[PDB]
Amino acid sequence: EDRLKIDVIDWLVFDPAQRAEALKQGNAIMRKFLASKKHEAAKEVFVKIPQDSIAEIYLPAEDDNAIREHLCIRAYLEAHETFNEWFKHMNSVPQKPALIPQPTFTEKVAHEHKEKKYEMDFGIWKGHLDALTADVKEKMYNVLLFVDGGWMVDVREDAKEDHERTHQMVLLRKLCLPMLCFLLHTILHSTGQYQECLQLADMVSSERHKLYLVFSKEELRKLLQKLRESSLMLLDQGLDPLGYEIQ
Amino acid sequence: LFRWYLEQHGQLANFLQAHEHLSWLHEINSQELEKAHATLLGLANMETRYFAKKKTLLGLSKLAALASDFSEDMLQEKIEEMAEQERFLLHQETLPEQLLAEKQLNLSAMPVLTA
Repeated sequence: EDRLKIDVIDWLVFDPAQRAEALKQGNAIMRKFLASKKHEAAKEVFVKIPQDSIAEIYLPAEDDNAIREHLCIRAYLEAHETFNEWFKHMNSVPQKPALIPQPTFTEKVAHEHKEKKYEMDFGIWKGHLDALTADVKEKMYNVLLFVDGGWMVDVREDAKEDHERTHQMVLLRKLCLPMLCFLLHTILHSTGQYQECLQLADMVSSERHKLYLVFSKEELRKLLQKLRESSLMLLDQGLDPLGYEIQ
Repeated sequence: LFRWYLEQHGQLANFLQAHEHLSWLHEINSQELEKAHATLLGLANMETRYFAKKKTLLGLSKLAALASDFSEDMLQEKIEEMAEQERFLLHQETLPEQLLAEKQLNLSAMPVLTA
């Protein structure tokens, strides 16, 4: 039935006079797929939506929200497109030169070089990494700290009742905000940014976002056993739990 | 213990050495959340040297308490007495970005200022 739904979009996109209904329905369809984490499904739909839809449509409470929801959804997708690239890279680290104990004088020199070339690649694989870390992070904070009212949260409050959508928007927050936090923690930990890891407890507990309400009690503790792990590595470095110099 | 701090199974001796301010750590580990909340708030209060750190500790304390098993009544007290702390802090927090480059102040590496 996947196709039935992703195909009803091209029918609504064809007629430009129904772009407001095409987007709204595109949202709904992408709300079902997100709850299943079908990101190639959600995105295959996301491209069918002409890149210039938003511009033309220009506002009923149903169109202000669907424009916001669409960008929220793009903010979410882009937060998985850049992580899978980053993650793919983290798993392609240059491998150490192989050792040939009891080497011939030939094998000694081939190895002096293979050992010197590797000490060039590992520097760039931290180079490319840093730039894929700086980018995946930004996206994770665009979703977690979504501007003007939080992620998947309507700004317009005068639409007509849509319990399906509304409760789909509360759910999407409880499936994906705990899951984006845990990823960002995994990104920060993987790159050794431990001080910042611990600063996820400010972001989450914050009264500005009230992200902690989107967490189950279990997920919290789990995030608290994740942070205590970053803390350790900060002690091993000689700093206090939170990364500040011990005077 | 004072000869371990000055300097695996070293984390079992870390489990015992985490007795004192490192408390909250072995408290999250022991699943003693309520306890972790009390000391996390206590370390937040004495905190005067670093603002960014006084802010982090409360956030942790709060996430500890929320994740713990207080009755909805007690919880409502911890988060209200807390809401106060966050209320004072928010003040130093919203300090304009014009005078903080004027006064040549460190962004985070500054102290817990008083009223």
